Amino acid sequence: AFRPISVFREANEDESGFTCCAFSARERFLMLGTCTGQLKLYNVFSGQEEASYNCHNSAITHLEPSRDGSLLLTSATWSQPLSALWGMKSVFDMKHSFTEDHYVEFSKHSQDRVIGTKGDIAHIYDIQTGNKLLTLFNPDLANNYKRNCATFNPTDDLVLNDGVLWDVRSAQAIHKFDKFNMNISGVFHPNGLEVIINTEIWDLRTFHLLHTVPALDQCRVVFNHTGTVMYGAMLQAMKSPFGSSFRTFNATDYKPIATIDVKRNIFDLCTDTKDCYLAVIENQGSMDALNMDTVCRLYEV
Ligand SMILES: NC(=O)C[C@H](NC(=O)c1c[nH]c(/C=C/C(=O)N2CCCCC2)c1-c1ccc(Cl)cc1F)c1ccc(F)c(Cl)c1
Repeated sequence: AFRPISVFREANEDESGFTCCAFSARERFLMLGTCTGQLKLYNVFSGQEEASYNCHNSAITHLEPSRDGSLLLTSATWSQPLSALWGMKSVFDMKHSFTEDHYVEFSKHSQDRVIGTKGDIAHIYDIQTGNKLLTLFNPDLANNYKRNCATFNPTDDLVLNDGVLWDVRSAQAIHKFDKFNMNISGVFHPNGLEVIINTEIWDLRTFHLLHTVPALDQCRVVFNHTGTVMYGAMLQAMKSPFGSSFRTFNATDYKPIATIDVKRNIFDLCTDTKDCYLAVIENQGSMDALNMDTVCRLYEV
């Protein structure tokens, strides 16, 4: 069971505007983005605010801390710039911005690059210089996914963009995965062997279809750090990205574990580095509430 541990809202706000979250390198502290563009650090057990930083002029949609704790990526809705990289050393400071990309991720093995997405286009940037190294787009192989997000594989050699597998070194598209849906572009399994594109699981060696998993339709997915569990939540067609439910799956065989309906719209979820806890941002009140008034709920896995 997910055992509820704590709940909290954004402090000194009439309406709570938490939108996204990620655990910090510090045990007990969660980073939360807000609908007015702030980044907050909270004690996840006591629900107390520790620090606040001004990041964007619009809602933070997504964020991602580097493992070493030194760097943070943020993305926003209708700001310019849409994404940015922040230093979390002495002074919280913007290192680089990514004017055109509405979503960004770090490289996975060595976190020296950022991959950004604009529509069906991937951009790869050097963290040090901020320089754009590669643009990845092939008009001949595009799938035109509506909710595309470009991503590196575990060893940083490959990129999946718009259902197309790219070799990063040669900057060549090596395979296009056929389109089976309008929206979801897919991710790499942390095992480095499989690609998960909506309901289709592809073998990365053969490009053969390994499994079909209907429950993953229209889902964003995230794995726990140890790569044993996969969380999925179905996108909706300051509105929540997701519905009221998320599902877990065994990462080794894609078998369903649990379906969790929180009966409230979900904005985000994340696990801690040790995969003990799950933090979920949920809107209070009722399904599809108009009022933006989110809480963070912490569960023990
Ligand atoms: N942090 C993570 O990576 C976890 C991940 N979060 C997001 O994917 C996410 C989390 N948030 C968003 C946007 C938020 C957004 O667009 N808005 C609209 C304006 C008001 C704020 C929310 C997204 C998101 C939506 C679409 C796209 Cl294609 C890209 C995305 F990143 C997740 C994985 C599995 C899950 F079960 C859950 Cl509940 C969450």
